Amino acid sequence: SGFRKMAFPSGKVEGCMVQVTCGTTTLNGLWLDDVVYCPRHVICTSEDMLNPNYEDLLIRKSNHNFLVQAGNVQLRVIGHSMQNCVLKLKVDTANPKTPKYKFVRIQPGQTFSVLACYNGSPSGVYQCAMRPNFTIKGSFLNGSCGSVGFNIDYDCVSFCYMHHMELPTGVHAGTDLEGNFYGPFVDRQTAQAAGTDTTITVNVLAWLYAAVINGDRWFLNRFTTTLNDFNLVAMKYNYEPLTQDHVDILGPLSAQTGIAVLDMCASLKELLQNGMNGRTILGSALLEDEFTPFDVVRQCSGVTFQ
Amino acid sequence: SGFRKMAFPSGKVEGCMVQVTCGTTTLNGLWLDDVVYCPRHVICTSEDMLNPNYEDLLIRKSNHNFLVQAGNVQLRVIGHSMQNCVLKLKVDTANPKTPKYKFVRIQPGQTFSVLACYNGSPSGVYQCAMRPNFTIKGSFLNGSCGSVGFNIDYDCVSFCYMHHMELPTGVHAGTDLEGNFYGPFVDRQTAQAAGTDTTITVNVLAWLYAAVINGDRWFLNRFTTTLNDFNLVAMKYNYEPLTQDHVDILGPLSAQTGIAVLDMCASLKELLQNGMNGRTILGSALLEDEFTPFDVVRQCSGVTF
Ligand SMILES: CN(C)c1ccc(N(Cc2cc(Cl)cs2)C(=O)Cc2cncc3ccccc23)cc1
Ligand SMILES: CN(C)c1ccc(N(Cc2cc(Cl)cs2)C(=O)Cc2cncc3ccccc23)cc1
Repeated sequence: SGFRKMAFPSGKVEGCMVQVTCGTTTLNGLWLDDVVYCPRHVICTSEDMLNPNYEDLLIRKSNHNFLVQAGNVQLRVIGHSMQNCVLKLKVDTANPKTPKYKFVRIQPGQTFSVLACYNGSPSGVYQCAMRPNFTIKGSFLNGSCGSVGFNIDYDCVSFCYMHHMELPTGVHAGTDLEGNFYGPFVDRQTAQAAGTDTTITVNVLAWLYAAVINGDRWFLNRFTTTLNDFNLVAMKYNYEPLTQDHVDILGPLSAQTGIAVLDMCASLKELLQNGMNGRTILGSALLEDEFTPFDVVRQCSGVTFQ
Repeated sequence: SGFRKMAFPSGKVEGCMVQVTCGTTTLNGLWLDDVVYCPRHVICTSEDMLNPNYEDLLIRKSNHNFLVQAGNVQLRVIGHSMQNCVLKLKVDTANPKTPKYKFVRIQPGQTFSVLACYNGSPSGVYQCAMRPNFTIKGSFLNGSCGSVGFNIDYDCVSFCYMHHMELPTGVHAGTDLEGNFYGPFVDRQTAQAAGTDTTITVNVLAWLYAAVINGDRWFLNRFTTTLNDFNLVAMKYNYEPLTQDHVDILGPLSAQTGIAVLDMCASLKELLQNGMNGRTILGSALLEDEFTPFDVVRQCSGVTF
C-alpha cells in the first residue's frame, strides 16, 4: 500500500539527452537515431526573441553553427530543418541507446514524467499533468529548454512534451515533439498569460478510488447521481465536464473497489458542496487531480517496464 | 521557477536490478560487480516468517536453490553469505552496468529516491524521507522487497535503503545495504508498530526558503524567536526539535534569501498557529517536510548528474 506521485524510470530517456549550442544559447536536445530535436529558439539571442523571424534566422545558420555534445562526444551536424517550433539536427552518429519510441500528442488531463536537464545532463524526474489551460506546473530554470516529458508502455517511450517557456505566473509551456505548442502560446518574448485553469474531474475521481484502495473511505456516502446532475454541480466549482468516456475509463477502478462510478461522483459532489470538514484524503487537504485512472491502476497493481 | 518533489534519474540503478527466487519466494536484488544483495527473507516461506532462524534456514541451501535472473540471462550463484538482514549472492558474472557506488546509512529527515521494482523490473521512481520514527511513507506492493533507495552525487550512487516490510499502518521498513534495519524493526512476522511520527522541522524550514526563492513571501511576519522558544512552541505541534546544527545547515538558504533562520522559525510558528487560511505554499495546503536543505539548493540551482 501507499500512494505517491511516481515517475517512470528515466534510464531509457537519460540515454537520449544531449547539449545543443548555437552562438551564446545552450539548451537540451533529444537524440533519437541520427536526429537531435530541440526548441527552434536555440537559434535566437534574447534580442531576437522579442521578434524572431525563424525562417530568416535559420537561413543564416550553417551545420557548423550547431555544436551538439553527447556527454564528452562531439556529434557533427550534417543537416538541419525546422518542423513547427522544433529544430531537427541531422548528426553523423545514430544514438546506439535509442529506445523503442513514438511521438504522441497528449490531451489535457494526461500525465507524463519530465526529465529536467541542464547542459544535456539530467537534474531529476517528476510527474506533471497537462492542465486544461495547456500549461504544466513544472520545476524549470533557465537552460532547461529541450527537457522532455514522456510515458512508457512496456518497452516503448512515448515522448509527449518538450520544454520551451516559463509564463509570468511561474507555470510552463512547451510543444509536442513535432513542435506543435500545447495551448495558445508562441515562441516570441511577448505578453502571454496562462488562461483560467479548471480541475481535471476524471483524475480527482481516479484519486478518490486510489484513496479507497488505500483504506480511506470516510467520504463515501449512500447517495447516487446522474452524470448530468453531477456535471451541473461540478461546473459551478470550475471542474471539467465528466464524459461517458471518462466513466468508461474509470470502469476498472470501479470494478476493483465495488464502487459504481456515479456513486463516486455522488461522493465528490458532497465533497465540493461541504469541503473536507478538516479531514484529509491520502494525506492531502486538497482534491488532487494530477493522477490519471491509468496512473492509479499502474501504481496500485505494480505494472513494470522491460 | 517552480518546485516539485523530484527523484534522482534512475538509469544507473535500473541497470543493477535483478529477480531473485528461492523456492516459492521471488523478490528483487541489487547486482553490483559479482554480488547480488537481497533481503535474507527470500529464504523464508510465509510459515517461516513468525520466528525464522536465518542461520539454520540458510545452511540448508545450496547455491542452485537461488535463481537470479538479469532480464533473460540466468546468473549462476557460486556462493552466499548473510550480513545482518541481507543475503549476498556471489555470481559468476560482474554486472557490466555497475555504477560508481557507496553504501551509506542515512539519518532520520534525510531524503532518497526509491526505484519500486517487481520481478527485477522497475515500476517507477519517487522521493521518500527517512521519517523520525525510522519508517518511510512509500508505495510498495507485495513483491517490492529488495527495491532500493539511493542518492546520487554526480556519477556516484549512494545506496541507503533496501525494502523489507510493510507495517500495519501502511508505512514501510527496511535496512541499509549492510542489512541493519532502520529503527527497532526485525524481519519477523511479529506485532511491530510504527512509533508516533513527528514533523521534520529543518525540512519544513528548507521548503519555506524554497517558497521564498520561488517568489512567495505571504507567510513571513515581523517577528523573530529564540531557538528555545521556537522548540517550546513547535514541540506542541509534534515537530522535531531544531538544533544549532539544523540552523547551521540552513545558513546558505538564509544568506540567499536575506531571511535569518530564526526569522523563518517565527514564520513557521505563526503558520502552525494560523494555518494557511485558504492559501497554498508551492501548491500544498499542508507544511511539507520531505525536502532537505540540500534538496532545495540542488533543485533551485539546477545541479545535474
Ligand atoms: C535566449 N533564449 C533562446 C531564450 C529562450 C527562451 C526564453 N524564455 C522566454 C520565452 C520562451 C518562449 Cl518559447 C517565448 S518567450 C523562457 O521562458 C526560457 C525559460 C524556460 N523555462 C524556465 C525558465 C526560467 C527562467 C527564465 C527562463 C526560462 C528566454 C530566452
Ligand atoms: C513470503 N515472504 C518472504 C514474505 C516476506 C515479507 C513479507 N512481509 C511481512 C514482513 C516482512 C518482514 Cl521483514 C517481517 S514481516 C511484507 O511486509 C512484504 C511487503 C512489503 N511491502 C509491501 C507489502 C504490501 C503488502 C503485503 C506485503 C508487503 C511477507 C512475506
